[PDB]
Amino acid sequence: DIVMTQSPSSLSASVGDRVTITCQASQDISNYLNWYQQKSGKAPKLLIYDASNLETGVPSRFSGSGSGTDFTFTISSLQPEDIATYYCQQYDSLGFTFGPGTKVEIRRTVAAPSVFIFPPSDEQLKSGTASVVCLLNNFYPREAKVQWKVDNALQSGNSQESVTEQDSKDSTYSLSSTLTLSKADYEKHKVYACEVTHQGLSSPVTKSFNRGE
Amino acid sequence: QVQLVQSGAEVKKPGESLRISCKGSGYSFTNYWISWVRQMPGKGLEWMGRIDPSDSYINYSPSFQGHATISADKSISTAYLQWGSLKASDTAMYYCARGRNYLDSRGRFDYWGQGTLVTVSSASTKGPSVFPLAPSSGGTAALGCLVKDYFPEPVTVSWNSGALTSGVHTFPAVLQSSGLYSLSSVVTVPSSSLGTQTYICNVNHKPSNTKVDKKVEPKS
Amino acid sequence: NLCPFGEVFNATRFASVYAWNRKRISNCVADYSVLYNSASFSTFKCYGVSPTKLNDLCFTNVYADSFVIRGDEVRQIAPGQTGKIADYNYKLPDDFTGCVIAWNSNNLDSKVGGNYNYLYRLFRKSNLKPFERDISTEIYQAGSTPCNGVEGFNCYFPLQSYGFQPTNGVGYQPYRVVVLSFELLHAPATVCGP
Repeated sequence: DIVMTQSPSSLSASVGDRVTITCQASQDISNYLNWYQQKSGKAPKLLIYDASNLETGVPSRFSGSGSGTDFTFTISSLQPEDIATYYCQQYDSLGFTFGPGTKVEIRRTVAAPSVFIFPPSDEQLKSGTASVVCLLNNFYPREAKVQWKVDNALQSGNSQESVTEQDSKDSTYSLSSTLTLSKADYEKHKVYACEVTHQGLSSPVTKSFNRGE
Repeated sequence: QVQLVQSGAEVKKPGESLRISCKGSGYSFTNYWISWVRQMPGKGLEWMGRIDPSDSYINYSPSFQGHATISADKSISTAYLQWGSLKASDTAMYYCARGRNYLDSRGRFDYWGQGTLVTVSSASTKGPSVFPLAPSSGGTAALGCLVKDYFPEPVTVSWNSGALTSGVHTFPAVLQSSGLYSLSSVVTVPSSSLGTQTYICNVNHKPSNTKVDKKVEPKS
Repeated sequence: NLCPFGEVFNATRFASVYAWNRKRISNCVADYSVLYNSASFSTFKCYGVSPTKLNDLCFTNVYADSFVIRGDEVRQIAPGQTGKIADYNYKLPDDFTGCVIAWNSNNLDSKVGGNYNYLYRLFRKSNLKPFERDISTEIYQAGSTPCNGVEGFNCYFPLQSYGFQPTNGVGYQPYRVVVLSFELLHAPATVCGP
């Protein structure tokens, strides 16, 4: 019945910043605590074992310290590839208990998205449905607004967005927005446009096409 | 090299049974505890239990009462996690991990399997249809592949058989209102290459045995 | 009255496995959490009971056996095992009910010159019965030649020393072992949890 806590639940820092996160145990667990890194789409990776021992092959900017009920994990100089969730993990002679995780994100200079628009393919149109896709490429920060305007009519409730995880090299994001319309609805209009606002855009950016090349 | 290799993604209906596996190589399988770790959709890591493959001694986490059972087959260096009757809440990612040598009291997971995604659902498996996202026809051009209307997760997308990686963005799937997943993969290329170069997305949806190689072309 | 587990587990000296020590635990209350809450043990296995459910039970005829063996022999201290230790030194029954606890004791039981004080039985005419203890030292006839109770060629003193040096591999280092025997019966029980 050991409760592990971590703080903060998430943080943002710039490349080269020193990052320190904490872990607390509900009872004294001596130095029986480990630290793991889990990148998006990967298994966790052991970084520190027994509170302070650096795993072999793990970069030396990582370190851990503490004992008893309070522990710390430190990245001395945050690198782009360090975006991940970090977990502490208590252990005893029977088993393990993971902490809840601390998500680490990277702060970088504002970068405006490059926008692309794609009409539906003829192959999909033949099947009775139309997907119009808007791509916002390699931007920072993550907050971006995409508005579908069809013949200058703002759309609502007929689009879904997806955002990549932060890029492990340049710390940007990308975003796709998909407007789904029946084939008949698609043919009711001519001008399909995606209007993009972002902190790096002083004025909105619009990408559009005319139904039929 | 120490390696843990897990079985592939699985989709099952509620009430069916399921066993997933984890095969160890490159070390003495019977001398290290194997653990199973669950990751709920969006949640953290939860330790489920661990087994000593030499005698199949098991320590279970206090949470997991008796739903999932851990076992091991010494003869083939394999550990297992299994359910007699799956429930919706078993939908998760499952990792196996090598823990401590039986001589060692210091627990830590030094090697991990690649993870097995389990989906418990009554909905039918459906392979995706793949549609091109064709370039304009700046300097840089974007093209891609729309991977639409599939179930369950996951799908993998590569470009030119994995040779093309620079500039590739494969977005997380979105669940549509139909209950079906859709996904896009894009790549940025030089506009000057659109005329003459070949760009193919390789889509693989193993649950439906659907593999598609789609050549993406500028629209005439 | 708290059960004296500290004097079993923290005894300064441990017996040689061939002369394994046994202590009866009676008329006392036992907090096993102090055992399983630590991470000092490299082995902590219970048979017929779950370790986290020990405090909820009452036991009849509790026994604590302790001794030193080599690290890579600890798996023999289990039901259904064979090997030099299980066959000739300390044998658990197939139906064992209790817990086996072990931990590396290199810091206390190793010595720069080599610690040779810990012994095990190397030779025997037959396997031990469960919980049997054999401290005899008759000359063992290992070959065709008779011994007539005399040490000589193929006629061996049956006990041999472990060689515990601090730089041995972990599997060759000394481990202290405590075996707790329980009986769970429909009968009065003088050992219970908190």
